Amino acid sequence: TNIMLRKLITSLKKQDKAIWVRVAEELEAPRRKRAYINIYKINRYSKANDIIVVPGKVLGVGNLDHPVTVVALSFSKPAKEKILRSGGKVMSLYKAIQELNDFKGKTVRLMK
Amino acid sequence: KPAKKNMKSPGKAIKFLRFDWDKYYRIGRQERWRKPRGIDNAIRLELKGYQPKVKIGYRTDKQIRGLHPSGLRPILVKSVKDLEAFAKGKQDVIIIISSTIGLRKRIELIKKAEELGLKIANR
Amino acid sequence: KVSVLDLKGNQLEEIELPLFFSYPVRKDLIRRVFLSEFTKSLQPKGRDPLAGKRTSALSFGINLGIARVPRVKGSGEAALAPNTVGGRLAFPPTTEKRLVEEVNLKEKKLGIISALAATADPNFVKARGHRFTSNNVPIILVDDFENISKAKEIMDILKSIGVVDDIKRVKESKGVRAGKGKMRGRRYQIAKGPLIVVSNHKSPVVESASNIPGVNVVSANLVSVIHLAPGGHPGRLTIYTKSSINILRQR
Amino acid sequence: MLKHQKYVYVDIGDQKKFLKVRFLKSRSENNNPEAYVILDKISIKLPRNAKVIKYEDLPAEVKDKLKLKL
Amino acid sequence: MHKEKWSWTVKFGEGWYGKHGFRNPTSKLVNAIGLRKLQEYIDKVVDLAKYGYDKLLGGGNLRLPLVIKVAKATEKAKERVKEIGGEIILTSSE
Amino acid sequence: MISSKPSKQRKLVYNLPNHLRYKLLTARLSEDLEKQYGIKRISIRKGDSVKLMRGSQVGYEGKVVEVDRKRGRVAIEGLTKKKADGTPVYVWVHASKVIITKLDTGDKERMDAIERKRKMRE
RNA sequence: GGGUCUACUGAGAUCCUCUGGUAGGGGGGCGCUGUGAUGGGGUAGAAGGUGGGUCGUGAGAUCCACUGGACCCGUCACA
RNA sequence: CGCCGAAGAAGGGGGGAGUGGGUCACUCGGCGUAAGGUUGGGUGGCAAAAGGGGAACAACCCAGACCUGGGUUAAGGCCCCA
RNA sequence: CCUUUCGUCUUGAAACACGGGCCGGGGAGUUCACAUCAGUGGCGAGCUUAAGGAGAUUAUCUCCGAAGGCAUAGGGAAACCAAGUGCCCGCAGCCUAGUUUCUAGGCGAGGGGCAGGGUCUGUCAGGGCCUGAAGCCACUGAUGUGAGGCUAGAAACCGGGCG
RNA sequence: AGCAAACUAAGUACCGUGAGGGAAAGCUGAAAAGAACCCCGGAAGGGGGAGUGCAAAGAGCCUGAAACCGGGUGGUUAUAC
RNA sequence: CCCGAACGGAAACAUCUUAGUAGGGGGAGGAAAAGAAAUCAAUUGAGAUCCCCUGAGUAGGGGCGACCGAAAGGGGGACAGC
RNA sequence: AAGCCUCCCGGUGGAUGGCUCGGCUCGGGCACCGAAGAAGGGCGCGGCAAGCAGCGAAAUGCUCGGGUGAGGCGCAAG
Repeated sequence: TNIMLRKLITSLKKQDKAIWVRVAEELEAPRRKRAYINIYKINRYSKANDIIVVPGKVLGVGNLDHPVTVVALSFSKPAKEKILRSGGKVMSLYKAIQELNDFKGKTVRLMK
Repeated sequence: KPAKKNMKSPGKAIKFLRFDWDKYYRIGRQERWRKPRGIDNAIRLELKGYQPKVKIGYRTDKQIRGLHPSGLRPILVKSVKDLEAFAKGKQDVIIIISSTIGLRKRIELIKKAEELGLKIANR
Repeated sequence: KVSVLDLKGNQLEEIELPLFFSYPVRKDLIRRVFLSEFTKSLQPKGRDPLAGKRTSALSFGINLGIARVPRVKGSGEAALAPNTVGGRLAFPPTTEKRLVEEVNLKEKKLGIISALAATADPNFVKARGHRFTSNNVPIILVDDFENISKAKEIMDILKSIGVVDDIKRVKESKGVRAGKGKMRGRRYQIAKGPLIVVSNHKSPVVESASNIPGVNVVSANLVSVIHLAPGGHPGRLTIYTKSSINILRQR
Repeated sequence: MLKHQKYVYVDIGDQKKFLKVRFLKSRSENNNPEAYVILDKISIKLPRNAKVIKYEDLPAEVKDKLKLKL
Repeated sequence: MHKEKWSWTVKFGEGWYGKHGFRNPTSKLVNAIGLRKLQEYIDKVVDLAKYGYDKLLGGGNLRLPLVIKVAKATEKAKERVKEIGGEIILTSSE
Repeated sequence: MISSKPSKQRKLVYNLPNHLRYKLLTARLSEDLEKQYGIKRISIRKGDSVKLMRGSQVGYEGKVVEVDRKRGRVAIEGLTKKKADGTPVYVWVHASKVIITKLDTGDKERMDAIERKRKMRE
């Protein structure tokens, strides 16, 4: 219902890389079942400097082993602080389009 | 342009008045249409020759759907300011000067159109 | 990045505003707030609970026939029925009905920023159609503004940075609004006008401008959507002062 | 609406067509042209409470713009 | 409703009729706390009395061996606390 | 603090108690009047004369001869509309569209009311 | 209904296909009265009524002559 | 074998219902001789199914009406009504 | 040229059933609260402030106020006990070379199946329940329940008065 | 509709032996300027003519729909729905 | 402050509930009532009463049927005690 | 000859539309009268006076101060 939220959907489907399009229907899914992630899970299924895309929101429960950079559309202000002190990086979907490493990175997995 | 009239004249529209408007005056002056939600009613049963129940299939063609009868596009005006936002130009639309605008405002208002080459019906 | 303006109309400083002003203009939440607080001021209306009920009316029973229908009549005349004359309403409104639309404090707060930021985009301010000759919007006045009492000098300031047009645009009070409200107090309708937010209240200018149509003075630590988005079309022209901004930046 | 006499209808040939314009009770003159603004509204029947004027009653200066429509 | 809605009894209404035992009115209140949650006070010697927790539940798994004195706990927690290096003080008071 | 509902307000002017009727009589003086009197507006009294600014008979000067205190309008001589019979009836013109031209200094009780309005000395 | 483009958030192009209808469910649209606004506007030449053109499948919209003699709509959102 | 299927999806969960008086035709029963009776099995309408024929017609046959127009056909019919 | 009269009740019954002189005006699924869902948004291991106070151009507004409630562990009556991991198939996406055009193979979130664990009970198998880390709040909406409860419709009974 | 109540009196007229029940009904324009005056009738804010006034829908007074009925316009009938 | 109802609900109804309300009688004032613990609760604590929000449909009652239904504590208001 | 239908015109009714010194809700103020005769009724009272309202045989208002300041003699023009 956010004008931005709809607007990006217009652009996410535009990009051809198979990962982005999958985001839309997870996004277009009902709000009440919208994607969401708690931290403790991602730390348990990741390697060093992994890039993972979160189709939803990230919740701050759990501890982090190794700095990893994540890409999502929504964060918990506490959760981010857990991320930075762990040495990772945050990255919005909207800002993530302009990266050719985002185009041609390696070791990316998608969770929820 | 030549394909403007060649469906309305043969596809003669139907007044679509209320079911059983003819018998009782308490309907005729209502002069509109309703969907009969009955059981023993007729047109809901689609019996022959009873000004058949309205349905979506009798549309007008989308190329002219809602075109002005002169072929242009009908868009209204209410004051002097609305004129400047005329779309594209005088070539595809016609203007209906307000049904309620005053003449002491009309006299200047009307002059603004023909100087811009617009077409005015309610002159 | 915005310029700074004086009591005369010459640019003399330049700062980038606190990161609030860049926020997305999230229309939807604004209305869901602009409505929410507006619910508060609905003094609960309600029809009288005992309207028309002051009767002993009754049906004449059945088999009378002369009593055509089980309509209820009082010893000769019919009343009390929902469908007929004068009796109590079908479902009369009462003050017991809910009025307010509650919003969480946080939910209200984060929304409020949007309108504040809405005052930044020159696109949105004209989207509400406010007319203004200032090249830069919004506009910041050096904080000596707070020291004017005489009302007339206010005008030249709105003349200085060139805002007189929206002053006149409000001056086109749309005669008389249609409907009964003309006899229920709301006899007119007026286009909203420029908004001034000042750092502290009780300054001389707080009350000094309540004559110019469309304008209001409201303290920064107080102002919300009910002043920035009159009508849920946020982008209404606004004015601020340097000292006020710092009072904002603290969130 | 005609009863205000803020309009005047024109008699031409007294035939079955009539012309109407807005008269100006001001301007104080019989030869004043500006008290008369020509329109283009030919009317089939003479209205009930209408006020009638004869074509020859018009100032000669204004006959020019009118006789052509006759 | 034995008569016609008695079907609701056998599927959705078990125990809808009659009583089932008594209750103890003096069952001591227990402030049970999860070890998993404990990696915070609340975001070195640590005791749950100041946080009012009585029995140290098994919870998840700790990260650092600390000083733990509480009222009570479970057995599995105790060895886990000893495993990491922490210890369990089963003091009956603060 | 007084209300602003239209209904109540109209009640006062349709129910004006007697000792407040000057309210719907006071009209604007002329500059020459205030020049030697130092006062803008004042209630009308008989024996005076006035000038008019609005209406089909704008620009008249007459004499204050008739008045309607309870509802608030006056009349002046030399200005009538003949009835069917031929007798004159007084044209009724409201103070709202008039300017006074002169007053009567023969009362000593209307005079002090003039004085108390902070007009300068005499 | 399902498989491409533009737009401070609805508008276009193309392809396939589907086309009786109560109980019932669901999608979308016009009208009435008030509130906020509203590039906005309209008014002694409104409103309304009568009759009649024109638009729209319709729901209705909208217009012209007259009558009237003082206040009334468009858009969005809300009740 | 054949058909539907990732354009349009086996299983699982969830919101909201109305529906518990049927009738008739054909066909195989029972009861009763019987019945446009009742009571069973299967199919079909109808109910909620227009359009053509049977003279008119809920159920008999043909045949499932997005609309306009053209053409060919079905059940039936082809002396006149027509 | 073709054409049983409206609505409803009704297997059909509508046409020998009912209610239907005409016109105009009025006139019937609303309110609250709870429960539960959907949609929508804010925040998130929290959520949430009520009641309430202070300041304010004064019922709008801003700040304050967790009071509390729900979730955050379940079992059993209790005494009490009290977990959150380990295997496998496998979607989207990714990587690999061929892209021969790709279930070719890995990685595999989610998910599914076997597990395991906590608990009471059974003397073991078992048996019941819980456990694979996300809810709360707000608006609108719908339905159930209780309140007159879509609208209208009874003989009834009772209290107190008046004949 | 709004409490029954906005009006010349509203719990008033009234229905009831009684406790009681319980009505209907707003708008002349700004100024009555209320049609002087002349003809008909006896009269009627009645007719006609004149006049006031922006306008008279001028007392029954804002605007003025239908059911209705009358005059007229346009078609149209006694071998037939 | 005394006296004291049926209607319905339980799909019947008699216990129960509807309910100390409808209503009767007495008596005041502008507010009334009440007001200084033979109070609580429970590790030796608080400190009149009243109302507001919670506690809480919890406790507890009843053909265990519809249903009824606290207190303590906490949070607010003014907090006066002779 | 009836008419029939439609329409123009007129009257018969007054919905629509408009206007409102009325009520309705809210909040906030204020919040006992009575044997010195209550509240509640019944009567009278003006030049020509019926109802209301006001008034009490001292009956459309009596006295005294205070304000007010040129008309007043209510609803309601003779």
